[PDB]
Amino acid sequence: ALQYFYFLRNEKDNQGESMFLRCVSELVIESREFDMLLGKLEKDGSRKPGAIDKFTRDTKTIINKVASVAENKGLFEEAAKLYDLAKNPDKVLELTNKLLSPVVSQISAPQSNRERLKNMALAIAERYKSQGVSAEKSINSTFYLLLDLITFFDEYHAGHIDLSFDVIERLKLVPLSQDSVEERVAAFRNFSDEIRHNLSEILLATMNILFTQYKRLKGSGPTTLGRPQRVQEDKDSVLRSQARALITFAGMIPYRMSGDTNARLVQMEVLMN
Amino acid sequence: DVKEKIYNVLLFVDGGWMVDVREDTEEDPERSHQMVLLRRLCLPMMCFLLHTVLHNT
Amino acid sequence: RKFLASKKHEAAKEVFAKIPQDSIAEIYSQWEEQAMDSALPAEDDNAIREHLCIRAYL
Repeated sequence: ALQYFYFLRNEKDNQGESMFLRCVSELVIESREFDMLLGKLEKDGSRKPGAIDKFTRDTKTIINKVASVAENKGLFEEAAKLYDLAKNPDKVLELTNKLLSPVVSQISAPQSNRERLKNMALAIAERYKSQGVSAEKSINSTFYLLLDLITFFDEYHAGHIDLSFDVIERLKLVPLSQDSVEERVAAFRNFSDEIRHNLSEILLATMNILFTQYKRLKGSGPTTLGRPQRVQEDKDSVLRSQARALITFAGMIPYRMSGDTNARLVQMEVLMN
Repeated sequence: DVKEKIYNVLLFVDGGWMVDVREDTEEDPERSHQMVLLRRLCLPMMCFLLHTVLHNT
Repeated sequence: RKFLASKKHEAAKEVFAKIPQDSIAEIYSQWEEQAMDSALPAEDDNAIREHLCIRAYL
């Protein structure tokens, strides 16, 4: 079919668009034979040429038009691979951040969109690390922060409360002390929208972690003859101080959280007092 | 305003918040169960929120 | 009731906002128009009361 459309190489429509470009764009989308027609990226990020590279030197304009038609049809994974083939790392991580953002806090289910998008992002991350490919520092920092947040929510949903706490402490996204609140509110202004959209769920998960550690401390009845009572009172005071820092932070951020989120944060603190 | 609005819940007229006054209808056991659960959920929470407001102020 | 039990307060407000503010007055008006000198059905009176409880809470 591509041999026949090459006769249209000099033909233009009434708008001046190339008829060859149009027919090839329809052909690639209908056949779904992207790697064969348009070529594929290797692990080094060299492009293996497709069938179309025989006919034109401007394969990049073709791949971008096909990618835009795939995006408009809702084929976002294929559109991301095609924009990447259009030699755009920056675009890969930008689109992957947009795709990961709504699924970060979700519970992992077998065959879920979250698990598929996570596995896609991990495969991109492993390959870009092995090839030494870096996008723009802003986009790249957002991408790895979304991956670390997926790990935080995996450990949280697995019930590994102490490991999920160590991850959120390392990420420095939320204040774990009253003194850190102003610094973190200032830092919040520099986060991307993809991270800001997840902040309500991060605060709820972090507050649930603190509340569950507090319940474990109170439910450990007095039957271990040998732990000094002062170390328990000090740890209770610290968890309540951390919980207060999260609420003070949630109230100071220039971001309108859901009314249910703020109500649940305050309700968990009242149950810790 | 918060104090007034939480008192309108805690002091809701004629037998209290989420309680039927008219018993001359068929019993919906699913509805009556859900209302009792919401009372156990919402009323302690409202009391703790009001305590928190009054204590911090 | 389901949204309140699930702590989805914003979803419960969105449902509450779908109900027109005149809905209670309209229920009384329609009952009066049916030429019934009787009190409202116990179901509808309890449903009005339940709605006012949810309003005060939201």
